Amino acid sequence: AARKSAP
Amino acid sequence: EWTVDKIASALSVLAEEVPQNHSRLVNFLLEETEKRAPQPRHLSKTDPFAHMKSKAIDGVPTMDVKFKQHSGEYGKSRNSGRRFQYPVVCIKPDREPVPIYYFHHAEIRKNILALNSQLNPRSQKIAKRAQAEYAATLAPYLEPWLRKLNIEGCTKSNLIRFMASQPESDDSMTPQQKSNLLDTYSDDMGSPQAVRNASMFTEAWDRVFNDQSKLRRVALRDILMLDKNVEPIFDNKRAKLMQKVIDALGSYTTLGCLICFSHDCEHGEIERDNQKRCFSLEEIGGLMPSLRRKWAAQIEQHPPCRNECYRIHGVPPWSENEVGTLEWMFATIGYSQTLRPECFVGAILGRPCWDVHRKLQEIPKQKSLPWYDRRKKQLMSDWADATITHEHAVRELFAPCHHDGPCTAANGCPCASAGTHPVLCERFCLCTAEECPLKFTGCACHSSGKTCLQRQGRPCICVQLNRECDPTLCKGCGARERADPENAYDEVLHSTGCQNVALQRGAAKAVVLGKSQLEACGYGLFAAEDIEEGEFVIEYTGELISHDEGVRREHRRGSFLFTLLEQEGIWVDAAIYGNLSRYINHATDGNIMPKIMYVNHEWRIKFTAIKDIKAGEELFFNYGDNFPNLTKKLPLLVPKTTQPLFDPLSKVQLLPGQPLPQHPIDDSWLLLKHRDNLQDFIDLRPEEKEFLQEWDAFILRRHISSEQYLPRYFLRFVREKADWLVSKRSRGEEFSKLVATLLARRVLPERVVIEATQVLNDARGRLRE
Amino acid sequence: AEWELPRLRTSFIFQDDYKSQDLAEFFDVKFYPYSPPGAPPVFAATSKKHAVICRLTQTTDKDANPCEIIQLIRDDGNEANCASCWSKDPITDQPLLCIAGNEGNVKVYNVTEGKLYRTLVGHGGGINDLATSPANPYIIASASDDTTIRIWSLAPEHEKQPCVCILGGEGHSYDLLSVAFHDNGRYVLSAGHDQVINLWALPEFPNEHMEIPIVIYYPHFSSSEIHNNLVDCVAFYGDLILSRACHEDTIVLWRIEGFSSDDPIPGPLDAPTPTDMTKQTRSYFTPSRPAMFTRLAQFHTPDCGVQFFMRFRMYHVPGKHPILAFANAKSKTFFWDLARFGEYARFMADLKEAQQSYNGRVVVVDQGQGISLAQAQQVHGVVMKPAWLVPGFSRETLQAWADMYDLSNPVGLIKAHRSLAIDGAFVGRQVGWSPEGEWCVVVGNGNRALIYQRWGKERG
Ligand SMILES: CCCc1cc(C)[nH]c(=O)c1CNC(=O)c1cc(-c2ccnc(N3CCN(C)CC3)c2)cc2c1cnn2C(C)C
Ligand SMILES: [Zn+2]
Ligand SMILES: [Zn+2]
Ligand SMILES: [Zn+2]
Ligand SMILES: [Zn+2]
Ligand SMILES: [Zn+2]
Ligand SMILES: [Zn+2]
Ligand SMILES: [Zn+2]
Ligand SMILES: [Zn+2]
Repeated sequence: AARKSAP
Repeated sequence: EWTVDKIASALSVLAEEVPQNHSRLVNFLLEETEKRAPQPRHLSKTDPFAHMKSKAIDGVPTMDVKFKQHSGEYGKSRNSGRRFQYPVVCIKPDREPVPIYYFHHAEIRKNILALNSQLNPRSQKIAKRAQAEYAATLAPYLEPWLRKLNIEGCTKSNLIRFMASQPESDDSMTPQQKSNLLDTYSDDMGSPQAVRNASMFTEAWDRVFNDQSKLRRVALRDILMLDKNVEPIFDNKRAKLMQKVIDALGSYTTLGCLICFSHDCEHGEIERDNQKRCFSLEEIGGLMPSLRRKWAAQIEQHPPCRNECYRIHGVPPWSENEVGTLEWMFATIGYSQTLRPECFVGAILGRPCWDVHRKLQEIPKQKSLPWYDRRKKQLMSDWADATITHEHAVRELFAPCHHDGPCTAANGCPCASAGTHPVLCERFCLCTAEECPLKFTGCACHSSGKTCLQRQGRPCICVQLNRECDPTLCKGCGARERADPENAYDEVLHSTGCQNVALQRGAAKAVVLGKSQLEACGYGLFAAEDIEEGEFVIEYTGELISHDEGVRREHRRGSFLFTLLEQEGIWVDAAIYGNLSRYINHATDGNIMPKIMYVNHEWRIKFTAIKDIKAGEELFFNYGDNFPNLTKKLPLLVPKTTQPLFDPLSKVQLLPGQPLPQHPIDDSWLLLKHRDNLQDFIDLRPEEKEFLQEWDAFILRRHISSEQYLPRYFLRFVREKADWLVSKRSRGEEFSKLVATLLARRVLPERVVIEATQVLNDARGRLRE
Repeated sequence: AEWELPRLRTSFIFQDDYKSQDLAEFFDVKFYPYSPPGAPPVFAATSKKHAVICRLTQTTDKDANPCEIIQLIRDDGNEANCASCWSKDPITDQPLLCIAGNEGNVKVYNVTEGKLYRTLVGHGGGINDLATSPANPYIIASASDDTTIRIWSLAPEHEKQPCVCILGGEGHSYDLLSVAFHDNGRYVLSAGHDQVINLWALPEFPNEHMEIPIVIYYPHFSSSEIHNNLVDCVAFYGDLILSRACHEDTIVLWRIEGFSSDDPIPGPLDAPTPTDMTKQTRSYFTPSRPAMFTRLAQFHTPDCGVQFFMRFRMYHVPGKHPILAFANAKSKTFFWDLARFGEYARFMADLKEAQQSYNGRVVVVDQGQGISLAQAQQVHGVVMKPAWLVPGFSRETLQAWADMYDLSNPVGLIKAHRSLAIDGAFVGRQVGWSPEGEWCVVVGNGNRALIYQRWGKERG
């Protein structure tokens, strides 16, 4: 799944 | 002599130029782009920041920044870093956001018909796209490489013939598709060696470019399908003495809407693959069943033209198009007393009337139903139990009946027998009121006051049947004038007579968008004038969609779908296209009430006030069961209010007592789509498309649903387009086919064919210049 | 000199302003574009709650700080921000900084005086990107979660209703992430979570009050086929397109077949309409290859993983090399100099030419030193190689050079010409270039700014 915030 | 190995070997060498040319192309494009670098514009003459110094500090809010300096090729820090404090300038905004929404909400005058949409295996999607790009890259190399190899029988055409003869074309093709190919190419491939060469070339191609190990691969077949003479064959966008005329009018009999008279419109049915069955003459038997009835009704029964009329008199050789024109005008004018082909055909062609005249000569009695008397226009006794005519939720849509006999189950009449109960025959059924006891005849109301009301000594049969009055059939109540949108704002007219034409009239009450008073709602709709109980308020418009289309939209939007015809499976979706009624909120104690109505063979949703409503009050209705979850089942003024109010487009806040904004409906995007729809038919000639698109662009803007108003719009069209029509021979010929088709339907009075004869002859004479 | 690439010079961390003690980030950085030539370059870095405004000045002291913070503005509302662009006051010509975020309003700040100029209200959801028109500094475009683009005018004639255009219809059906102007100010690119890249043609806007915006229902080019994933950054490069998508670790360079800005601007009734719901690409421009677009090159940007909302920036200026910059999600900043591609091709052609004309016996001399292809020829009675090509030549050397500079495969991966590591865990969100190209600023998570320089003045 795509992620916007930093890991 | 060639081998597969020798051909494959030569293909591999020729293929070396593909990346070479690619590198040259990208380098050329990069070099051209560097040369076109834009000079910076709009520079100030002075530096606006020059006077500003660091705000680092030697009860204001403060923030920290820590800096580090770096040097060398690796960015090594000079030290751990220095920290500074900065004062913060706090700036509040002066405006709140408007309530939340998704999509651009655009207004439509009437419901529009949506196409089915795709939901966009992933591994198959990706690989097919990669192959499509490679196929497009290689395709322009095939013919130059073929010319370079100069192998006998290795012809683009012969490779296509080879492909069509291979077994893989039983999987990839279909009958008639093979027919269209072998009409362009045939199956003779030339000499035995030419056949063998074509076979070896295909094998060598697929060996070099279609390696199964690779993702970016292409079979020769894939490249050949991109050929501009092959691809049309695999494109299913196709529309289609008496047999000569039947075929001459085929485009008009097939696409011409019975309701709105356009050839690409919102009526008809969309199939699962988005092929369309138009609500057409072809759905009621084509030209002949209607035309034969015209002739028979004729058998059971002015000034000469200004074009050297045959009625006073009585030459370049005729083409086939010209004699054909005279045939179908003759066949569809039929056994007429007051109109004859001569004058009209004379104006269509550029010929004197005496010329085309010289060329020319060269009821089983049926018992009436006990629940409905069509002569008194009355329902009787258990009528609610005997018919489903009034029950739109359970109705299925069948083609108007075009059978030969009485309208009984024995004759296969769908009106009598397709549903659980009989429904009345409507205006497009070929039976007549004198023959058929199921034929609807309109209502009998007349009054110097208001009439065709819900709470009426004799009810209005139209109201009882949950339908609006018909401008042709309901003669006593003044529906002819009140259902004409050109009278929509004649308040004197509408203060008496038929009160059951509100959707056709098309005038809505003044409303305004705003922030709803209900917490946890966003927008709502507010009355902008007082509304009396019983008045029509607004129509619910939107996209008409199928059940499966509804499920797809519910999925892709992580949805309010108004049920229009439950049994038939049609929903109205106003998420993007609709009108201000999409913003009306739910309350169990609403002040308006939706109702599904039959309106000239369209089903539409009206809202009626159930309370008195004053300007500025918010509108509500009880959503009830109107919005099912389909996946789970499977002068006018801005009023004074507490809520902020908004222009629907600019979203600018409106001020009390300002003129209420009323923006005319912008439909050019919708006209463009209908024009392009016609442009994409492969089997319409360009002279056909040009005329059909000109007529449609005119007639669609008039939103006709009753034939009562077509003669007027037809005459306006001929007058506005007369110069255009006579400027080019094909446009007159196509116009005459439209006229012939509407004469055959007995929907175009002879009177207007005579006047259009004068109008065209005038324009021709004016052009003589 | 013209072949220099940047190196890390300064970095800073701005105090965490979304408190959890470090999940704040800089989402945007933009250099002011309207200063006179030669003026000290100024950029704004936009965090979730603050706009940080810095002037950069070159130093002779390696230990001195070239960055100085001249204005610091807080959005005193409830919005969290992530987009910015610059405009100007149409009366006074003062700089205006536009800032937009999750409540869907554009705030326009008069930054030298530290006050609000105005708000632009109208969007139905958060704004994820802003761009100013290069042709008209009073025209700005906003891309929104409501799936629309709104075009706004700060010109005085439009003060009472400043939304001059809406790009709506069915071109997009999910949150937009990126909007960009063509240099002529009349073509707009948009893209986002629906994986569609759209090119729109703007009409001319009247220089008078507009009660309603013009609504455009159809882009002139539309395609979901360039990428297989959500698209979070698009831009024109002249008439060419640059774009990147999540999960692909590339920036794609591609072109629309038949598109040229030398041709007349088409009107809205020239746009294609979705007659056929199986077509994933449509174009007004279609005239060579049968397709409607051509993939040209792919810049390799490894280790973006599943991160999205990461943006690249090209430096494109007359008389200077075009430089592509991008920071990934694993503490790397990448550069490509597009002028190296042509010079490497020229050198490879000069090499292969002399290899045939002399049976494989040629001599290769570096450029940049005091020797000409003339002095070098005086010795043996010769191929000139760019000094930045670093190791006849070994196959491993030719392979390394082709990975960086060979443009012959559109689905190849072009390795960065310079790759600079970043200390700590860092995800790049945006890159900005100073007007003269001597500064390059990368901003990202942790409220961190990385400031790169070339052509410096430091001495000892
Ligand atoms: C076409 C009819 C428009 C209408 C009608 C009435 C009576 N009143 C109205 O206010 C509006 C206007 N509203 C819409 O247009 C609309 C709104 C919303 C919506 C609202 C509030 N909070 C959230 N969320 C909470 C945060 N989450 C992260 C995501 C979002 C979301 C979601 C929507 C809308 C349209 N489609 N969808 C989905 C199915 C894609
Ligand atoms: Zn129709
Ligand atoms: Zn005559
Ligand atoms: Zn029947
Ligand atoms: Zn019937
Ligand atoms: Zn009947
Ligand atoms: Zn009545
Ligand atoms: Zn009636
Ligand atoms: Zn009536």
